[PDB]
Amino acid sequence: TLSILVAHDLQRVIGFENQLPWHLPNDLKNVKKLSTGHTLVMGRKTFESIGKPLPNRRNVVLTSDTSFNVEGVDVIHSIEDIYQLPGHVFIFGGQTLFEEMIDKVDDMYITVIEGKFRGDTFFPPYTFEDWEVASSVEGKLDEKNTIPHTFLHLIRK
Ligand SMILES: NC(=O)c1ccc[n+]([C@@H]2O[C@H](COP(=O)([O-])OP(=O)(O)OC[C@H]3O[C@@H](n4cnc5c(N)ncnc54)[C@H](OP(=O)(O)O)[C@@H]3O)[C@@H](O)[C@H]2O)c1
Ligand SMILES: CCc1nc(N)nc(N)c1C#CCc1cc(-c2ccc(C(=O)O)cc2)ccc1OC
Repeated sequence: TLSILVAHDLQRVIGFENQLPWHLPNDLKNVKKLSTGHTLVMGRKTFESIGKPLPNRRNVVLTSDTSFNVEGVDVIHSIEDIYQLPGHVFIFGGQTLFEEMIDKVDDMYITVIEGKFRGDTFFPPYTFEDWEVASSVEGKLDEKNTIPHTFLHLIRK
């Protein structure tokens, strides 16, 4: 299975100055639940913004840099390389990779952040006419999670 995994706001913002614009532990927990034991594929800028591979899953970084060789990270140099990765593969970001892969993936796990943030990077436009809502779950608001958010699982029609 090839999936997108993304959190975006009401205007599809996903980032600002190499960081996530919001702070939502519930979503981090969901990312961990979905991707532990599987594979994350991310562009070079997303990886660098994270800074280190995420524990307990395969980390794959897409880059043109032939010198890239980070411990605990597998490197690929082409989009076509993604299709040779075994198991459940999640396209993890950022804008460039989402743009390159949204027409190719089987399904999408999208956390919709119900707010409008300042952003400089965006998820590409998509239409529910192309995507079935397999599930939609409202996130719980509390002390640590204070922006409304909804977990979607969308499957390509
Ligand atoms: N909210 C979310 O769910 C979410 C998730 C992830 C990231 N983000 C945000 O997204 C932003 C970063 O996105 P971005 O678009 O700037 O960067 P990016 O997609 O993370 O990285 C782009 C880089 O990936 C490499 N790359 C992409 N396509 C390639 C290809 N076909 N062949 C070889 N290399 C390729 C290139 O690396 P080289 O230049 O080294 O060749 C390119 O410069 C950040 O703000 C981050 O916070 C948000
Ligand atoms: C966790 C945010 C997020 N949610 C969803 N649903 N899909 C995504 N693709 C990303 C993402 C991303 C990139 C990113 C992840 C993280 C991050 C932080 C913590 C954990 C974790 O606790 O496991 C995982 C990723 C940090 C910074 C960062 O870019 C700045």
